[PDB]
Formats: sequence, structure tokens, C-alpha cells
Amino acid sequence: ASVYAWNRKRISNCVADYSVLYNFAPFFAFKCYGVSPTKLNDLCFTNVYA
Amino acid sequence: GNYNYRYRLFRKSNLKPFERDISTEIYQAGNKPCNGVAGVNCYFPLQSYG
Repeated sequence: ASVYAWNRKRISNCVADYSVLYNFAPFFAFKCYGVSPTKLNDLCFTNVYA
Repeated sequence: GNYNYRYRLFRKSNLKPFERDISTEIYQAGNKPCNGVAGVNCYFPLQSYG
């Protein structure tokens, strides 16, 4: 979608692993605010949005 | 921004009381650590305070 009409998707009720993301997308930019990616596979969350 | 004071963001294991570490080393990335560069991981240990 375009920025002024971005698309949002709710992801919850599932087993999430953030180690497979490194595969997809050469990752021209990959940075986090408030968390660090290496520790992200560990914490537990309420409801994750995309 | 006063770029004269920095702080260690990446450490393998925490440190015992009252020791200081001044070694500059590039973080690893689940493979033989990047020898001079920075990808998804392999970030620089020191970040300026500014």
C-alpha cells in the first residue's frame, strides 16, 4: 500500500520466532525502537501489529 | 552534540564489579564475525553520546 493509505495487520495467538526474518529481504534498513532484535524471540507480548 | 563520550552497547556477558573494558571489537552475526563491516547485526560496540 501507499504510505498515506498503509495496510495494518494484527498478529496474535501464535508461536512467533524472529530468527527467520533475516532470510527474507536483504534488509536495506533494519532497526528497532525500544527493543533489540536479538532479544526479540524471548519476550512475551499482548498483540503484535504490522 | 558533544561526540566525546561513548558507551558499550554490545557485550557477550556482563562484567564483575569495578572493572572497566576499553577493548574495541565488532559484534558477530551468527557466523564468523564481520571483519570491519556491519550487516543486520555486527554493529559497532561504542555509540557516541552526543
